[PDB]
Amino acid sequence: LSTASVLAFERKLDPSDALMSAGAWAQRDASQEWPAVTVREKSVRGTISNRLKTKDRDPAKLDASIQSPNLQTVDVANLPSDADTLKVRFTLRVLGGAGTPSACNDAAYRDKLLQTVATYVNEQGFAELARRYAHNLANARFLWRNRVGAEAVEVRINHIRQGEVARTWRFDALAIGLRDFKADAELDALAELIASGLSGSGHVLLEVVAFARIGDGQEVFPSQELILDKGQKSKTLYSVRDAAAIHSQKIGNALRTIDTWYPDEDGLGPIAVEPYGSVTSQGKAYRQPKQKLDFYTLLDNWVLRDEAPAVEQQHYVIANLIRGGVFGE
Amino acid sequence: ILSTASVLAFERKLDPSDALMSAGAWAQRDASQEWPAVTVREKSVRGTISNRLKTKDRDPAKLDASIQSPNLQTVDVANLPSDADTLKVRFTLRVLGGAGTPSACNDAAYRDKLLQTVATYVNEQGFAELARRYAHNLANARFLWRNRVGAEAVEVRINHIRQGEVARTWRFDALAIGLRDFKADAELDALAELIASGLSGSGHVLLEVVAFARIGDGQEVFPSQELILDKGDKKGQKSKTLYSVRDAAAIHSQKIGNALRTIDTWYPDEDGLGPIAVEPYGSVTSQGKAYRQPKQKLDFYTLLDNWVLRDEAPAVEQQHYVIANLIRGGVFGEA
Repeated sequence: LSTASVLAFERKLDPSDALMSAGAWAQRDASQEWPAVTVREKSVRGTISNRLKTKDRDPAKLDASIQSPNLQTVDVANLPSDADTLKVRFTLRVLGGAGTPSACNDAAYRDKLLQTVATYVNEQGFAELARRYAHNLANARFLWRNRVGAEAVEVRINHIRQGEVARTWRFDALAIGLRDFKADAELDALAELIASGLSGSGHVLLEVVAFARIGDGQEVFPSQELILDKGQKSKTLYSVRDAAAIHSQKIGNALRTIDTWYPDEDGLGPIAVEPYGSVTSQGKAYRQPKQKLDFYTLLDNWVLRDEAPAVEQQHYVIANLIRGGVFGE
Repeated sequence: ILSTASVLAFERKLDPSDALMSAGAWAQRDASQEWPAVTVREKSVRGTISNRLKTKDRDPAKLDASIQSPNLQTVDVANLPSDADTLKVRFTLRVLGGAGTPSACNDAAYRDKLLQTVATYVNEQGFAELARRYAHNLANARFLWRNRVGAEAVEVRINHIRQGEVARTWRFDALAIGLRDFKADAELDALAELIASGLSGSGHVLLEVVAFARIGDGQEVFPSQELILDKGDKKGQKSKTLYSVRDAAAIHSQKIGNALRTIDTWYPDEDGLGPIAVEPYGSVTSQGKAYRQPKQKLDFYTLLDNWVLRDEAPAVEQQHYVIANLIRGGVFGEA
């Protein structure tokens, strides 16, 4: 029994592109004809603020660089000057059947993996992972920079069973912190819904609408595209039919920020679950493969050598299975 | 040991909005919610050569030929209406806090050393000097860049807006508070206390700033200018574009943010010229000159490397300057 050459998992927890719109606070219950936040252009003039390479540190060359500055065109998105509340809306889809790979080579390997994740579900349910996912939906972690320094954030989550709303949740996203995981009756009811979606015992579709009270005319932060060349424009923002938007993978990276079991520390907070679970903002790999706590060595110990790791690392490897990916040689 | 990080980035504090312009009459300043916006129009401009000639006195017939074929352009222009004499410029500004925390860092030891360094900075003295200078730059209407030059009366109204309604109101005469020196006043120090409470993370600060400048009937106001690159040659008629949020003349938010952080009075050249905007190698484009050159040991990068890596704490003025540059934010790294 060895690991297969190919192994692929399609993702559960499918989000949509989060669209932005704007309005006034206390009109948020009538926030259906709220106008879309548009992306405009403006001109910026740069200054010299980089570190110099000790050869451009001569005063004449520095002053000559101050003489001729660069001019750029930059995409920008703001709230309207009469609106103070940003509305960000997306849909999440929880499917279930997380253990079954969409591609596999060895039949013994996939059957061993299936009974491994089957015993994982039988030992305990999805309640820990779905509780942490309901926490990351409760606080507005999917408002990445739009949440930083907000006055009041409020999340409305709607379970949509048929073509209408089956159930509603109303969260104060600043009360639910970003650091720890609490216990709440409405949050655990939402967690039970997400767990029943994850266990294959139901098809879960949610509509998540977050309202951030930022201020009149303040800048919002949609997702940012990629520029390969210029000749002019130096920053592009993501947009879906003339409305500022956040990428679906940005929302998905904010959803699975649940990993509190990395070997480095625990006072930093949760990170996103990844193989060699890493953050690009810090440029450093937590869960290095030299330590015995990355995803691949844990999976090869649990499935091949039958070494069941600790139950929080079991939560980590099953969260990586829910994330999906391309595993193999 | 303990080298600086290869990538390091700080998001800005003191976020301003775009400053929108409207026009009205003085002493209607308290009813200035239905004031109409200042619009941007186009006009034709015929001019002749008033620049220096490249070949000075060696071609007079070329000069006469260039005067017989003058420059025709189309220029964006923004005036007050002929029955209103007061420009009203409105924006919002939020003070956040968490000034030392970088939004990106490579070395964990470097960011822990930086965090404890700025923690000792806050512990020795507050943000009170920096917030006093920021409240001064809000008190005088320095964000009216050329709209304040030669104004008869400038008046600034600052609303601290806690919930959806106003929590406190300040009212300043911006011509009394000079552009030169930093004084003391009870209302100004109360505003400085609010800005410092926002800067420390002990509160959420959102302010609405409205300036009224008494310029004159029909006089010209000055919004921000857009980029007109590679359109001045083929036809070349449109030669000046003014920035506008939808059908309203506006100032860029980075121009307001440059006027807010004009606080640096500690640069080694002199101080008789006045405060400049805080910047690494603190430089003015209109003078074409960098104060705080890196050959002197008073720019931002050498001061930060001495304060963080080698624990050489500079003077309290240079510490004010380094923390002001951390409040400003930027991309600081090996480029």
